[PDB]
Amino acid sequence: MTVKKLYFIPAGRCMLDHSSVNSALTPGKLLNLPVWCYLLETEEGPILVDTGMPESAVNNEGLFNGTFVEGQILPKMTEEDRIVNILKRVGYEPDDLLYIISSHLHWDHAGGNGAFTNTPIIVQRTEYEAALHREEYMKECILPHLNYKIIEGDYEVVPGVQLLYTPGHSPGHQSLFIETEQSGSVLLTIDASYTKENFEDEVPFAGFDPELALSSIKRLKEVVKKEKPIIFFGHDIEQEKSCRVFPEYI
Ligand SMILES: [Zn+2]
Ligand SMILES: [Zn+2]
Repeated sequence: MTVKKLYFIPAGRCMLDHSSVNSALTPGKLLNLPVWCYLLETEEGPILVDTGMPESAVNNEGLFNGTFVEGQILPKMTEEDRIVNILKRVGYEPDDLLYIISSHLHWDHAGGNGAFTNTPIIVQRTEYEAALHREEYMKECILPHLNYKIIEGDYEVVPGVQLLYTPGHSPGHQSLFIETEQSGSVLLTIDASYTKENFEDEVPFAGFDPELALSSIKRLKEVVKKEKPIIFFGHDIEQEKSCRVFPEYI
């Protein structure tokens, strides 16, 4: 009826311009932001939420040189941050997992998806379809022959694990509402808000459709008023300071 453990697992980092967390801002200063994956230990088995950055980012800050985001995005990833290595340390191999949940298919959330060729990968149909053609999607993030479990809208993965459709930051972005044994209700916004102020204060941030992102935030706020969860944001360096991370769980 509840998830036994929820682990916050650091998966490397990334430098972005600060206008990414506040659209109104003028570019110049850099921000070293956390990249996260999460692992859920459940009665039915372990579930991994997101898979970190692509192998091409390892020891390669200059990954995006040449492209349309040169200098605006610098991955900070070492060999330890490869998702397979992360799992090996938590104590699993890819084929051990019950499901992978892709919040969305941006490079910092699905770069490791290719490592999982048997596990069903739960992703929104609108995200998948967008990844097939929009330019912000890397080939590592859409590989054609993985075992996708394509869903549309809200969805219960296993008891205590609910996906909430929250498009806007990307066309098919989804957040998680989790009931854990130790903490009760937890809302993982993922990138439906990078920071606490994108959420509470509705400050605009990096995204595909800000009108949609705002209505997804208002939808999450209705949920919060009802369930009163503890809430964790997608890329928030102030909140990161106090987050209990692996090997602690919540
Ligand atoms: Zn994203
Ligand atoms: Zn992200």
